[PDB]
Amino acid sequence: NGNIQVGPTGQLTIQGHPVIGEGGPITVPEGSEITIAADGTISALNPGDP
Amino acid sequence: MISSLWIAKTGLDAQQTNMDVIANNLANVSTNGFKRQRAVFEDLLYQTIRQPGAQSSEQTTLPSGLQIGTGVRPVATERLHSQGNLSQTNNSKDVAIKGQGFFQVMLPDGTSAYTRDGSFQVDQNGQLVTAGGFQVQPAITIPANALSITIGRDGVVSVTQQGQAAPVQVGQLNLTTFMNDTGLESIGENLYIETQSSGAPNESTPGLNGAGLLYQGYVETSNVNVAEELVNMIQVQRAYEINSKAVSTTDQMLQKLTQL
Amino acid sequence: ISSLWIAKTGLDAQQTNMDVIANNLANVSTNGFKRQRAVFEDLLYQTIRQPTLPSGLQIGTGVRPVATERLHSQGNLSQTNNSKDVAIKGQGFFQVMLPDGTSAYTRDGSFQVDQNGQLVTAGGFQVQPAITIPANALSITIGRDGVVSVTQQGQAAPVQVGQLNLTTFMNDTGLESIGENLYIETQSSGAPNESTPGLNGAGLLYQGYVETSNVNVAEELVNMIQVQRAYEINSKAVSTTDQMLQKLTQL
Amino acid sequence: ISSLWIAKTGLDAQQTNMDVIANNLANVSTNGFKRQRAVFEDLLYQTIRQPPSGLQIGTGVRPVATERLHSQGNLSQTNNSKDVAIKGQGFFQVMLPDGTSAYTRDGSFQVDQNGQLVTAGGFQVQPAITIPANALSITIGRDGVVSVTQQGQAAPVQVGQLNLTTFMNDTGLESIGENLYIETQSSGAPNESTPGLNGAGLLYQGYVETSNVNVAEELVNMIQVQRAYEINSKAVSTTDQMLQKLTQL
Repeated sequence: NGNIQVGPTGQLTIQGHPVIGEGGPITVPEGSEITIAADGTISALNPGDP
Repeated sequence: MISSLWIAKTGLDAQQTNMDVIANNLANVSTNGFKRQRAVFEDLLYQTIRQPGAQSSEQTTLPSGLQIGTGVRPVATERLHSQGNLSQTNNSKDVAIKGQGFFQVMLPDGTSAYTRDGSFQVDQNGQLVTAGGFQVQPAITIPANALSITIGRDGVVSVTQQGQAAPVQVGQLNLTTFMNDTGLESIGENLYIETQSSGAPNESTPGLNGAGLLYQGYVETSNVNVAEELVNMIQVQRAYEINSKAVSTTDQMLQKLTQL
Repeated sequence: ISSLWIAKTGLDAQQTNMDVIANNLANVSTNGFKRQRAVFEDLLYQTIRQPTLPSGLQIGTGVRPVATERLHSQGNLSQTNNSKDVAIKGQGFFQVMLPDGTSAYTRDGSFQVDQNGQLVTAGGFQVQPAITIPANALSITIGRDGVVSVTQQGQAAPVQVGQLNLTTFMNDTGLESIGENLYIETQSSGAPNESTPGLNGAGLLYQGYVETSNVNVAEELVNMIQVQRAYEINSKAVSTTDQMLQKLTQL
Repeated sequence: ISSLWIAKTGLDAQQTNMDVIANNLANVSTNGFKRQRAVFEDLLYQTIRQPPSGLQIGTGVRPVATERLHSQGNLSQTNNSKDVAIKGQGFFQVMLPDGTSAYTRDGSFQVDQNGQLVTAGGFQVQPAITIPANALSITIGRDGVVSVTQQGQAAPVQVGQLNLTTFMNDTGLESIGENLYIETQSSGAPNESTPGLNGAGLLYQGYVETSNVNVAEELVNMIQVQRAYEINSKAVSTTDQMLQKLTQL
């Protein structure tokens, strides 16, 4: 199930009991605009930045 | 309904506004001092789906990601304030302008408008009015026994009294300049009013401080290029043609989806 | 079933194709607009591992729209007969300053002057570097080298008033469009090169002309015919799968 | 069953939208008509409780309003000395036969048998303006002062002032047909002003303001409405067939 979700705190969760990647659970900033790679790398843009 | 149909609707509306502007230009040939108007367009939102940056691999970059975009929102109409082609009317009350500058006129409500139209008239009380009694600024009152009027290149308006062997000077006719002629807001009657965009008005006699010169016996024609308007009209009709074609295509797509 | 969803992916691909075509066709007569094209890309392939074998069997699923690339070619010119307006020969953009302070890039020439004389672009955005026209300017002259000057009443010489610099990009395809005929810099575009027009790979400037959009309408109409037929084909696939499943669940 | 009712609410919303579109397209070529637009709204939401902390299923859609677009219509020239159109905001005030007052942005005026200025249906304009019995020419200036010209008397006798009325909320007015609006509690009291001052518009004599209906908008809207109707009917048919297969067992 790749239906990933972002919580208000920024904790990536396929349905709660969150997702694990390169260590423990992954966390992203609150301003997600997340894009996920062709090989998993997760990049984020704060929605009002260059 | 479909992302396609809203986009095509915006395109049709843009072509319709463009045709409105062309029709207003084409109708206002042979109107003195009219300024050709032209619409400047502007594309709407772009729904970003994949960020054009956003490195895909640990090394790659994903150039030029997926973004769709909508709409053709018309953003402005610029007015071309170029000198019209003067015409020899040989009329003693018709005065044209060569260069920047606008006649100032007192609206009956007490506010001042600006007109590039010297098709003047003299009413009961002797005032110079302009096709509607709009009394100019500053007031110029012809004496009731004056015979012939003249308006020098410098705006000095003087009349020939009866019996008096001299052109006594009656009034002074000055122009006004705006540091953005285009930003004036037209209110009809061949009149413009000051807005925030035009900026403060600088009133001065003709010639001095950037204003033009005044030519009696001439009238300024509309700077509407007939061939330009005609080719614009052909091009607009074909663009409308094509956008309605896109609307119909989306309709066929949707209908085939329905009978599914 | 699998057929139903891969046909849905095909339908979505054709629909995004039509969206691009419609935005293209509507944005004709938009100055400096650059035609866009959608590039598609097939999704995962299922491998059915066999129990030699000159070709394995792979079922494959659907299709995904992978990109939209903007054709940054040179558009035809239009004689606006307006002193303010300017057009670009070759590569380059006019940098503009947004209200927030970040710089955008527009390859549009419909300039104006506001009450403060700043050369602004139909929407109030101040071009960069700033050019301030003096109060009673009789004319504006913009050479092909970009330097802009005015002629004052009483003076027999053009008092030079500014320099209109262009900006070139490594990959101007990769710029992100933010509407309003504006683009902004991205990771994929590289740093801008702020250069004098006519030099260092920048284009030249034409006064009194505006660049028309490079949208080829005949190509768009033929593409619309393709899109309609392809959508109807994929809808046929969806319907056939629906009939198949009807007969399956009947038994 | 559930989907059946929610899809029926969808069908009803699309039918209301088509009714509005038909009324717009039909009242084209009505002087002073303001095109109407239907604003829809979704109904209440059922919350399934999870033992995020729940999910919402939702039910249908509801037409919540119709706003009238009180823009300025194109003028049309009619060569009629009584017809008047309005530049900008404002409404003519008329007196209904019962005694109350309605407001019309329609200036196809006439004079009845007693010289009173009435409005194509016989409602007296306000204030009472009565043309003299032997009028040659009637002039209505931009400031609303209506005057006539008598025989040989080389001076226009002022015969009335044709005021306008402006509202705090143009859209709040309810229309009672016959190109008439009457004040509602959502509109606020009328502000009776002379034309051209205090926000009211000017008057153009010999011109009638046309409807501000955009027919290209309405044809595209009809495309959307027909496709949406067919789509919701498709959903209804789907639910119906599911109920087939449910009751077969």
